Amino acid sequence: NFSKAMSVAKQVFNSLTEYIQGPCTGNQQSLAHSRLWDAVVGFLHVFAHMMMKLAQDSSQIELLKELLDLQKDMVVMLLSLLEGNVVNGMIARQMVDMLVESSSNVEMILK
Repeated sequence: NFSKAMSVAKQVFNSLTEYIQGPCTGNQQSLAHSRLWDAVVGFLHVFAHMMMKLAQDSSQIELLKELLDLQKDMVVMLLSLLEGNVVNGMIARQMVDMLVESSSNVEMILK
């Protein structure tokens, strides 16, 4: 039943991307001040474990593809928050701090 959740999850992220795509400073700052970082931490944890689990099973190829496209749409949303970013920026620092907390989960997609 993960297909239904991921399909909706792509639309949420894609809609979020359009909010901040176009150097929309207000939406970039407001989302930074919100609790979006905590949502990504859970998703990265879900992405990390399901990446290895579904890879091991040969019957999960279709679901594994559905997992990747959702994951790519997340980083586009992250890259959309760094449009027009400055050094030591508030949005940039919060993104780095979120990266440190999920470092265990972050350093498993790369492998």
